[PDB]
Amino acid sequence: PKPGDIFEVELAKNDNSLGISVTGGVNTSVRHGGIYVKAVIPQGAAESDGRIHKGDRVLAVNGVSLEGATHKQAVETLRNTGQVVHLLLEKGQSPT
Repeated sequence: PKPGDIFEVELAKNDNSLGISVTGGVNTSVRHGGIYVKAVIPQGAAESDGRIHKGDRVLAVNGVSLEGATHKQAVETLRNTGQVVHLLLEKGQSPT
């Protein structure tokens, strides 16, 4: 994977949750995804299912533009998904 690159990833629910711990807060249309996974929830489609790791960022959650989505709006959106979660993420920079 390359930096600042775009790619779609389809994952099938397992524990009734996408299995991704995202944090941040409000946004003023400054960051595309406007989100950044600080931690992971090893209890569903993450630890075992794998695929998803720390450092990435969720931008499009099933046609849900995260341009200025609120922390609660994003998270709740990550869990409130369908049988399939075809969301697009982005290789976060994370310089430090």
